[PDB]
Amino acid sequence: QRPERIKTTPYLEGDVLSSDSGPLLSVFALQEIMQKVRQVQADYM
Amino acid sequence: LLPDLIAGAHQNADPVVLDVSWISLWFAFNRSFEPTHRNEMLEVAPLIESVYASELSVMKVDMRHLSLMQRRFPDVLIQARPSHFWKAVLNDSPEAVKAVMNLSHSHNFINIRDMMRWVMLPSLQPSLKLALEEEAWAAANDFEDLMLTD
Amino acid sequence: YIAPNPRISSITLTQRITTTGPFAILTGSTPTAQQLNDVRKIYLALMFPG
Amino acid sequence: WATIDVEYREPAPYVHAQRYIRYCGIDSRELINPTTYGIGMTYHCYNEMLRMLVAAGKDSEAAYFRSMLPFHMVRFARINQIINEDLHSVFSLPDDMFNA
Amino acid sequence: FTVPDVQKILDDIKALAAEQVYKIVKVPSISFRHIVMQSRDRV
Repeated sequence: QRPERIKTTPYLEGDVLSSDSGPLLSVFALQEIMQKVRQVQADYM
Repeated sequence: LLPDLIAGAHQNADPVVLDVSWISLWFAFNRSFEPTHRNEMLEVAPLIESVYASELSVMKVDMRHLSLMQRRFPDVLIQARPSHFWKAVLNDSPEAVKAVMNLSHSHNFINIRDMMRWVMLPSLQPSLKLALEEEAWAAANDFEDLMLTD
Repeated sequence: YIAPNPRISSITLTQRITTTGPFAILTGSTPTAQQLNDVRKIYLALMFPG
Repeated sequence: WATIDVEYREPAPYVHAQRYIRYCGIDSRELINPTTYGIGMTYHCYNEMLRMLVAAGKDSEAAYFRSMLPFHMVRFARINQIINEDLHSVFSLPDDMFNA
Repeated sequence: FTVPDVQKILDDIKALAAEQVYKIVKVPSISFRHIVMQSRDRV
């Protein structure tokens, strides 16, 4: 229904690899941020 | 072709590059090529050529006439875009012509400006279907004959 | 996520003769879990500039 | 390199974030009303990279990147459209901190 | 040989070359018809 998503040439058509959304990416970012600091504090006195 | 290769300009057709090994040169020098069976499509090629040209001309005429509907009827086509009528025209063309064009459009990108330039070009291949299509559009110039009005 | 068209990097002139891409060794690889997570990190960094 | 990537057009609904992001000089509306032919799409850094690669004798890689350029720019235009439209919220960073 | 997809394309074009557009008829189709009422003079 959006004119931006209309494809008329197979140049922009390709396979699908993965998917993601907001509720997954937010918790992923929080996990990575906390994991980094926990690892750093564990590796050194 | 040759002066563009020296100057390094890529604004035209780019030749295809193939890779070979060193010993292949000697092997190719010691082997000649002798044709033993000519292609089965040599005598059929002109008919295919004419069919392809006629289908391209029909598509060009259809787009040329459909390009003015947005200006003619603002109320119905207020949120229309050129890709809409492009896709509409492509949905009625034969599959073979679309495949022939897709052989090149698979790895070369085109947009609305390229094909608008293509459809404004003055060249058509006359045929029965093309002439009847042009006359059909001329007859259907007035939408009142299509039985819809405001 | 959408991959690019496979015909961009290769053209098949006939049955046996095909062009070869420079990075064919890399295009055959498949990411693991950590590499996919890093890809998600890169896109997250792109979508929020500063 | 030589492209203006942050602009201001019209007063946004949220008064603290007026900016518009334009990665690699491309705009979202080029997906609807393009301003150049398909072969003419380019920007400064990508063009200089291809010129330097050609000068260094790596022609095959230059051909690959030249073929892949429009996909790259369409991706960045989609990213611009996502940033400017969907992510506009009160939680977006205000302009002064973004500049500083 | 050749890629089978291109051979399929050429076969499809050759098949399309024989499509028949016009017709040959003895009489043209009816363009005007008449509705009859209780009158004997006007239709």
